[PDB]
Amino acid sequence: EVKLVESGGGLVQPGGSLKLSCAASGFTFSRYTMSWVRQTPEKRLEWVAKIRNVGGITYYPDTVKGRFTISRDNAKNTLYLQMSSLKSEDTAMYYCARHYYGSEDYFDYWGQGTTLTVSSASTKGPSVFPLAPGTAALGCLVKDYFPEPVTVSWNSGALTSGVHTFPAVLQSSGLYSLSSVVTVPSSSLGTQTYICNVNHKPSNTKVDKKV
Amino acid sequence: DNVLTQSPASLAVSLGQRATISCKASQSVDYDGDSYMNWYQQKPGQPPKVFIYAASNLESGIPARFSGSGSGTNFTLNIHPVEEEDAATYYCQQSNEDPWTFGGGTKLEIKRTVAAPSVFIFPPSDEQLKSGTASVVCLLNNFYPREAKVQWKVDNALQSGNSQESVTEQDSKDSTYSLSSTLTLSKADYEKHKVYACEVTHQGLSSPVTKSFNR
Ligand SMILES: *[C@@H]1O[C@H](CO)[C@@H](O)[C@H](O)[C@H]1NC(C)=O
Repeated sequence: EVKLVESGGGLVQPGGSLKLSCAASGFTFSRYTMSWVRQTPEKRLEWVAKIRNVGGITYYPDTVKGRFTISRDNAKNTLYLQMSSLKSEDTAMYYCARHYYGSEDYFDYWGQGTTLTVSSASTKGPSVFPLAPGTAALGCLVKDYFPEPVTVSWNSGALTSGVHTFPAVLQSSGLYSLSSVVTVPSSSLGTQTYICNVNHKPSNTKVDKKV
Repeated sequence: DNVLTQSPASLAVSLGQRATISCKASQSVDYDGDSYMNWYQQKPGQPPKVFIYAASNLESGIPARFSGSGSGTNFTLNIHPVEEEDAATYYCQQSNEDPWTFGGGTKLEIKRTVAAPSVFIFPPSDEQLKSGTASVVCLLNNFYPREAKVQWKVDNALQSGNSQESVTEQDSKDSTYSLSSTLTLSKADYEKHKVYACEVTHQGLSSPVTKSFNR
């Protein structure tokens, strides 16, 4: 099974630098042409960089040429994107993508992405509050964090049925907030324990909140 | 750059009917008898996934209801008959010339029968009130269509300017949406009042539904 795993994203000041990594497994990495593709907050997809399986030949769009460097370490099965003189418009989810062998004319595998935020705003961890409860509803309010993203699970990933984690909303303050909710049998309220697990990696925040 | 323009930007199609999405390129993507336009599907929280490559070829593992056509500057993705799991955003992408470019995406909504929301209201927690802020939450669960009116009332007075809404992406199984509306008050303001009510108007509701609590 082919797998690509991006890492290294984070919050960077405008004008700063950051290097992303993509760990490749399940195929002969050296035989493949590889690209980075990013997706802006507006959901626009932008090809960012390409490195061929031959000659270390690299290609870039004019928007990043001179600031971004793609490279590869075939012995360690790793792809890299070094970014410098970063701009607000570079804020995006960054994906590692493999080109179909031979004709190389489409992306046949992608990683799950790593998030880059270019901003002068400070990191802020979330506050997690309970939404306390036929069917009953309950949940967790994840409020006032920056930057995106946050992850929310229930009972460590055992409880997924009936779970809705809402897209974050940007408040006028510049901080994000979201809720995660779950519906359960109102009879199970007495016996069953419900814990929301919140992760905000940019602030090193891991919280479990019992509802 | 070869700028790609998709139309429409969003599309709603009944179950079992045909979805047609177009992509126009600013210059031709033909080379030596093939046309280098790809189509990708993207679902929330996932990377895009290729469905069609070089205008008309299905990727291995793709259902037969998907097909691609066109050449030069004009391409079409067809889905027929659409299924619930086809709710997604679809992107075209040209590979004829560097830089590779993507269209802006078309979101496909799958139409279903009207489904009324189940409505829930949540008071602010004691913990948060300590911070001097009160967030009151109203949940509208598993409804269709997306259009809904959520009004906050406080001691029966209509609120404006102090709430925000968030809506889930369409469910891949049953084609519904859920929605949250959060009302944000100061502690002082919150404690000035007794009755907090969320009133919901929706096509599936025989009349507006109010959920409320007393502080
Ligand atoms: C592009 O294709 C669609 C149908 O495939 C059609 O409606 C439209 O007229 C075409 N545009 C041109 C310029 O041929």
